Amino acid sequence: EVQLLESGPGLVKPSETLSLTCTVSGGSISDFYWSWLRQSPGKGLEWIGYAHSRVSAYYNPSLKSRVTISVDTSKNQISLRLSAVTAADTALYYCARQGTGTTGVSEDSFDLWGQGTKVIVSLASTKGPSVFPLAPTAALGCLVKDYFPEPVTVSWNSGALTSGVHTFPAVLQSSGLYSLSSVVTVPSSSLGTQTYICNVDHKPSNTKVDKKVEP
Amino acid sequence: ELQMTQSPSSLSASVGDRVTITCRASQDISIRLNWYQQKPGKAPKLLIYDASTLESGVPSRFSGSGSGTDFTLTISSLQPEDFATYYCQQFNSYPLTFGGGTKVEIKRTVAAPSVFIFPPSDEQLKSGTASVACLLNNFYPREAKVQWKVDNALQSGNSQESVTEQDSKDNTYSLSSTLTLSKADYEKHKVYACEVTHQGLSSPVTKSF
Amino acid sequence: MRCVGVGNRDFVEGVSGGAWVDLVLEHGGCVTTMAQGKPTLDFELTKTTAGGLEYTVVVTVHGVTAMITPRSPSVEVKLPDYGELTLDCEPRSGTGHLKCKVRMEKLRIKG
Repeated sequence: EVQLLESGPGLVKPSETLSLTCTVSGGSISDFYWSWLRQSPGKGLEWIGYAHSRVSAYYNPSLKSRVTISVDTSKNQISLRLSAVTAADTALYYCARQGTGTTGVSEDSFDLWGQGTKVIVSLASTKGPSVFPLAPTAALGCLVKDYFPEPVTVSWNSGALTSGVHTFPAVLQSSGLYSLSSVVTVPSSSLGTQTYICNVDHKPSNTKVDKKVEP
Repeated sequence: ELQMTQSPSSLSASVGDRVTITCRASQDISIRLNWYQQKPGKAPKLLIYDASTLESGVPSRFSGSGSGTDFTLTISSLQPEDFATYYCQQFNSYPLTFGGGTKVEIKRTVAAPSVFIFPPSDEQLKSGTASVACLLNNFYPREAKVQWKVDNALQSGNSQESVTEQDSKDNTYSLSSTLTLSKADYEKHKVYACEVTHQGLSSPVTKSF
Repeated sequence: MRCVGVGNRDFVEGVSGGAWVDLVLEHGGCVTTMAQGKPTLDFELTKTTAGGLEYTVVVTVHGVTAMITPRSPSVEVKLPDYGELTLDCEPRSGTGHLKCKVRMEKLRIKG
């Protein structure tokens, strides 16, 4: 029944302090050792450190000088503080329970995990996307260019078109903006009879653009 | 720190096959090793602890073996839900370290990519920039190379590639390469080619406009 | 500071098979624990608040700080590379000392 709820900002400016919160539900925070971990597609799964309500914390020597993990019994939450933040700290942060001889599954194993929080370290401002049609079985698409931050919800014909749809992962441009492309493979006979519209939604800038794709 | 080496990094397997994931330690870690399963979008889930002890709820097909430096994770008969990334974790010495992970992907027959070239739209050109997109549709294996050619001259650092994850139904990959150029650079040239090299192709296919 | 010796290096009694070691932690005093196949430890009662509402215990391997309060008298102490130990203490106000049941079953030698 013990559950971990993760909270904190998804975007942190460089040189600032990265603050994340892990709230404990349906149990006592005092009895367990609470750990913080991070994952990135090049550095892998990394253990940051652990903390206890009555026992002194222990951190990874690679982060020790910049990291602080605190347990708040009154607020029933665990906090992670990472100072002097850079693009190298951009990772999916996890809060987990570090097991003992009597608590958890086993000693130094992570049984209970948080949902995960995507943390992006960037100085870039929020900007709406500019959508352009990739005019044309035949293939046609939409180019979601110059936007910050991620993500962008791209659907075809207001959700009616599912088959052949390929929404590619975004790439970071030299400018610091993201560029995305969403394509669809449709029959050649359908061109001139069936109309195609890409519904692009960017929640942080509150931008909703629909573009007609035709040769 | 104690280094953990996992081999292979990527594994292509079929349902019902016996898969073995290896984990090597730089020091003797006794039986102090744990195994984790991670599915896309989800947090890692503990399968095996103390090198061989199975966690409650975990199916009997999952097995753990090894002591000291060499360790193995065995899935006796692979099931469709088992396609995930498997991690090994030591706890003999601090800091606690994890292996690189082994991504278990679904094996499939070779499929040649369908190449489609897209010129920059008139509405994009009026905004000052020009982007040429090349699409590689439904291919296997993931390994594919794209070469941009502005006439006969090969391009170097003005293009960006992106690959979608393996399709749930057809088990293929798709690639999108965007060639970024200024309005002046685009108007000064006429021939724009996209050369694609893949296992399913006898010779490299080129799509141009 | 000279420590009071508890246990023997040639004996496993009190550290194996559900057994514990009873210690009396004096303020301004030190206690040393010894056992077969276990690391030698130093137990010291560093600070005691007026109550005693908070007891500060420092565990050093031949340190890690553990807090003992009347609300939470028992705690699992992690000693990295050496395993774990349980401090099942009996806080009975500012008497100048702290009686603790030390469970060293999960302790190990680094090598």
